[PDB]
Amino acid sequence: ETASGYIQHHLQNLTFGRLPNGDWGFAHTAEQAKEMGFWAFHVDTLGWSVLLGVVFLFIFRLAAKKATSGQPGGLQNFVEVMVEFVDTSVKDTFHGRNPLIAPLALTVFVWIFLLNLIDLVPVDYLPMLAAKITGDEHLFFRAVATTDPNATLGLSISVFALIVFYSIKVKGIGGFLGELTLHPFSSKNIVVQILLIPVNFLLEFVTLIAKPVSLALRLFGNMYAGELIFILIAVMFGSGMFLLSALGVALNWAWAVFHILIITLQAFIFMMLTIVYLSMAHEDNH
Amino acid sequence: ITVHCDIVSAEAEIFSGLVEMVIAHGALGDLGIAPGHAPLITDLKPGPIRLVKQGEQEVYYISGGFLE
Amino acid sequence: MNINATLIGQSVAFFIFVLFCMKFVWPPVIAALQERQKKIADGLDAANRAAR
Amino acid sequence: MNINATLIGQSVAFFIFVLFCMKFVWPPVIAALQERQKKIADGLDAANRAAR
Amino acid sequence: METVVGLTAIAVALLIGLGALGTAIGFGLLGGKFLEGAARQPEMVPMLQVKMFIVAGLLDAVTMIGVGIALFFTFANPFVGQI
Amino acid sequence: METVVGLTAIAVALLIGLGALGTAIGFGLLGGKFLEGAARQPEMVPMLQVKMFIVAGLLDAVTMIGVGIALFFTFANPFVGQI
Amino acid sequence: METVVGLTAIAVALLIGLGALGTAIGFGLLGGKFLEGAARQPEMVPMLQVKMFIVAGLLDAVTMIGVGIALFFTFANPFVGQI
Amino acid sequence: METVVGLTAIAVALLIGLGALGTAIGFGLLGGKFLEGAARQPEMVPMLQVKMFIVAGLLDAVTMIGVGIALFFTFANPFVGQI
Amino acid sequence: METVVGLTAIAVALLIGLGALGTAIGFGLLGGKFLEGAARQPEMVPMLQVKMFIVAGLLDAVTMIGVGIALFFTFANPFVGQI
Amino acid sequence: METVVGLTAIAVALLIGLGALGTAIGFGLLGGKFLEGAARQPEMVPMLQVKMFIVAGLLDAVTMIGVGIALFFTFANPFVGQI
Amino acid sequence: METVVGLTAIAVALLIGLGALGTAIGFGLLGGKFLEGAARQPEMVPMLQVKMFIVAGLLDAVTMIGVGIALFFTFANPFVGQI
Amino acid sequence: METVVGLTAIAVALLIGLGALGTAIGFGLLGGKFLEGAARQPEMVPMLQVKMFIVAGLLDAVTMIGVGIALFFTFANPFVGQI
Amino acid sequence: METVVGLTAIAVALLIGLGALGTAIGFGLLGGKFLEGAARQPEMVPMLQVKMFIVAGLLDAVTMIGVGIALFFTFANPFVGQI
Amino acid sequence: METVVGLTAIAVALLIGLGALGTAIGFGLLGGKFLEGAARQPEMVPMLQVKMFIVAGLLDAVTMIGVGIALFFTFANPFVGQI
Repeated sequence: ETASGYIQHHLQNLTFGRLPNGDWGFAHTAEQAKEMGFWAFHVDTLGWSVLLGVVFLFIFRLAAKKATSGQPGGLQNFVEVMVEFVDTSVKDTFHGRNPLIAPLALTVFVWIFLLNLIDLVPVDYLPMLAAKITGDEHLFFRAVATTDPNATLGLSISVFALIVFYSIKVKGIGGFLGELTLHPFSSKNIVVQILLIPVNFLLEFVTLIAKPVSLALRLFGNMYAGELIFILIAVMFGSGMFLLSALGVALNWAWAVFHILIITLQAFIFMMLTIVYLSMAHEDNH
Repeated sequence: ITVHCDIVSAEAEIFSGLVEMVIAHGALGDLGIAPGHAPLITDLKPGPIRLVKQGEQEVYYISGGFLE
Repeated sequence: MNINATLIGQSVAFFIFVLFCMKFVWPPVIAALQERQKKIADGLDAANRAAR
Repeated sequence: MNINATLIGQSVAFFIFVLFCMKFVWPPVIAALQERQKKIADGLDAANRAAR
Repeated sequence: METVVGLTAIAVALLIGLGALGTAIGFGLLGGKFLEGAARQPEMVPMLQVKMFIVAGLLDAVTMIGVGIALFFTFANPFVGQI
Repeated sequence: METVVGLTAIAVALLIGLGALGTAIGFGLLGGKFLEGAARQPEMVPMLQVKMFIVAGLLDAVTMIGVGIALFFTFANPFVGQI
Repeated sequence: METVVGLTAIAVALLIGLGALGTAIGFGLLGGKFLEGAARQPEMVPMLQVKMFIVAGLLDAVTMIGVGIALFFTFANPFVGQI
Repeated sequence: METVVGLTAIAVALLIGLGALGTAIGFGLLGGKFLEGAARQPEMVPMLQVKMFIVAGLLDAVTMIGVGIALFFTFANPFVGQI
Repeated sequence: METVVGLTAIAVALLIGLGALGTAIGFGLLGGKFLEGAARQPEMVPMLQVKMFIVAGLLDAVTMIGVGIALFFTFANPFVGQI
Repeated sequence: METVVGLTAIAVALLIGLGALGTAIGFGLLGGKFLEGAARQPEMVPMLQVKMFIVAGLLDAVTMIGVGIALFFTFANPFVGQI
Repeated sequence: METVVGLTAIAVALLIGLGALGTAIGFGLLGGKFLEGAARQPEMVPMLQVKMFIVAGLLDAVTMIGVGIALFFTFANPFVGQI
Repeated sequence: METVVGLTAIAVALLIGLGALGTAIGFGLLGGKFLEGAARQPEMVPMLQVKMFIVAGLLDAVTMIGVGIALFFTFANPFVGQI
Repeated sequence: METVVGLTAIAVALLIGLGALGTAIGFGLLGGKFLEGAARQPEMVPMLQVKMFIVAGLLDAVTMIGVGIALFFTFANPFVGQI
Repeated sequence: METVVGLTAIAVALLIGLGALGTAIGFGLLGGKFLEGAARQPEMVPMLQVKMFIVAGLLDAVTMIGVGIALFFTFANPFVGQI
């Protein structure tokens, strides 16, 4: 197998959706997408993103059934260290009394943590099960769920809808447009404020829209770069060359220690911004 | 050639005369002061202050203070 | 479709899992923190109470 | 042949890495996990002595 | 077609290379002041850490747009087809 | 013409790339001094946050014109019709 | 002709792009010193705000000339008639 | 085809070179403040060292996206597929 | 005179754009120190302002001749008469 | 072929030259702070020297990837084969 | 000789442009240190302003040589005579 | 063949020129703190001298590779044999 | 000959222009520390002024070699002789 | 010979330039700290001057190799001999 041949199959997602004649069929090429509407689903991505989501709630079902409220057992001690660290991380960020933020923070952090933890397994192993079950050697298939920009966008766009909703709900359409046009720059007279209303609109609308976009693309960028750098080091062995395969051992041994930072930081950034952004939608920041 | 140096404590004088170079331990780093230096006020570390007299050496242990 | 097909599935799933966990999974475990902390606090109070 | 040797290159790297990791990198984590359990037990015993 | 396709590779390298340069220097400046503030007044730390991540939302905002348009040019070139 | 659209891609990369480079470094310097002020005086943080945004709008003022002109050149090229 | 029109797109990218780069770094340096001065004496901030606006005008003076000439080259190109 | 292949080599060089340049300067700025904080408070060293690694993950973000895309363009090519 | 007229557009862009970059950075450095001084003691502001304008005249001196010859290249081009 | 071979020589110069530039400036910034700490606290030098080498490993990380790719291109060549 | 003419416009743009860039940054650094001393010791201003003019002569020396050569190449081009 | 040989001369200029630029700025930053430390601790200068030379080995490491590759291209050009 | 001649004008602009840029920033850095130090020691100004000139000769040493070689290339061009 | 001789003039300008730029900025950074040391502690000046010259040897080391190679490419030519 050539280095380009090894890489070329692994970069495509499994898509099923609406063909021009009806709601049935799988897509085979990138070009085919231009006639197609909004109505399709990535079959590989939905299975993998949901699987670890069920596992997080399953660990809570396993843990809640055996809570001692006293001396912790050997297994639950390790779970308490992880829970104590997450609770400490939330406490070192959130000081309010909102009931939605804490279960959201625990859910988001632990889900991203489990989805990131599986990045250590070989890229070629997981696709083969789906291919054999489908009976198709040409089946496109990507296992890692956080390395799709749609996963990070689904999380940031839905949180942004709550932020914008609470802001419009308590301040009204007239007040919301006032915030978007009479701040941060203001004046005691109308003739000077009218020259500032387009500048204020250009600043507040752009900065408001930049929050969900930067969250989704920053988190996607860091995670995609994480899987892509590990995949490229794996290609040294994948090349079939004697010298490059012999050389890879030294680099791989040095490189393996790095993943704990990605697991810790990427889950933490979504939490840190979510607590702040939902808190600033009920008060005047100007 | 020299500046008028005076080492003092709340109880009595420690030194008084003319010196060429003064080495003292400042709270954010050591100082090497000579005649004509612009005004300087600084908090001193507990340690030895070294004085130079026309090119002999003295050492005194101090529990902290201020150099002006 | 190459990339755009996942935009609708994840939005519904996230909002459901957060509200479901908030009502049927999260509350039963966090109550234990108020309890565990009180087990020690009652022990510390007992020491001051016995001496008094 | 060279194709089979590519799996050997991965295998020797993984085995020495797993050995080095579990024998020298991992032991401090085992110690940190069990020592916390010990401090919790010692704390609960001191609270139980005061109660009696 | 060749000059459009070849110059697009360079346009993609510039869109992302300049963003990589700016954010690495920018976070070196923002991050260096976080470590000094946290050493000078150690009790402020949890407030400082959340304030740093809020400012980090401004530091790369225009940069993520540059990376997003560079990815668009790489896989769905808009210039090719404009004759 | 292929030369004009290929150079337009380069023009767009310069417009967005230099603005990305400048804003990332510019916010590294403003946000580094806001964290220094917040660490020195936590009581001033509410007023300093408002004044950081007065100047945040001034960093982005010209770079926002650059990304606006770049998107115009990518989706409605005004040079192809000049012959 | 194609080369004079294609090189005009690059001229416009340099005029707005270099202005965007200088202005973003310049206000990063001036604004960071406005937050450090506001923390030093909160009672004089109304005076420091107006004093910064008079230097903001000097900082952008050549950058606003640059974007004015760039928009002129974009909509009323003076070079395609020198041929 | 030779122009697309030739310009891809320079695209790769710019994409890795600007990433290396920004990374080396960024860690020089961040690491320099870590050594100063360590010298001010010797007892805070383990807390500061952990905070330095947390900042390093944001500083080194877009640089790895660039290194990944650049290495991808050497062993695979999305531009040559467009003829 | 296709090449001469097209390279003149690039010459003008460098003269105004590279000058605008320098003055925006220069006034960020000079203006920041003027605000620092105004914040140090407000009673000296009338004196410090006159000293800032004296320095501003030295800072802008080569840039004002740069935009002067740039406008001399856009109107009354001197290179198209050297053929 | 000559273009692919000629442009890869410049790609190698960019990879090593930009890496050399960044690493030299990065160690000037890190090293200046290390000597400052050594003059401030001479008894802490054995510990601070180890903290400096921990940062030196991060500072050169992307630079050594770039130097490795450059030597691959200078001796072997992945582009010539692509024709 | 159609290639020499017009290409010398790039030479004069670099001679005046790089000179303007360096002189504007150089006076920002020199001027900032003059105002910093002046705001702390107004008694020294008459002496320090004279010291500033001594440095100004050395700071601009090579910039004025570049400006002179650029004007010479604009009105009495020596390269055209070399055919 | 003239393009391979001619582009090699520029590759050599970039290898040595960017290395000279980086090391001259890098030693200005490193050496400045060595003198600052020596003025504050003149009796610690033999210790500070050994610590400066240890950093000088890391600072100049990649530049020594660049100048070695540059000399190799001038006396035993590897690209001329690839065409 | 026309290409050699045109490129020698650009060589002269780079050779003088990069020197004008470095010398202006170098004296901005050197002269500002001289004005801060003169105000620190009004009694030592006669000595500090002489020490500034000791560095000024090292700072301009390579810049004057560049200006000398550039004046030689414009009035007695050695490349015109194919040597 | 036209291309190789023309690009050698550019190579010589980029070898003396960049090196002149780095050396001028580097002595501005090194010399500023020497004057800071001479104004903090006027009695160590004779020793500080010797320690400054030890660093000046490291600062110009690569710049002198680049200047040596530039003169070698001017009065001799290793490229013209390769055809």
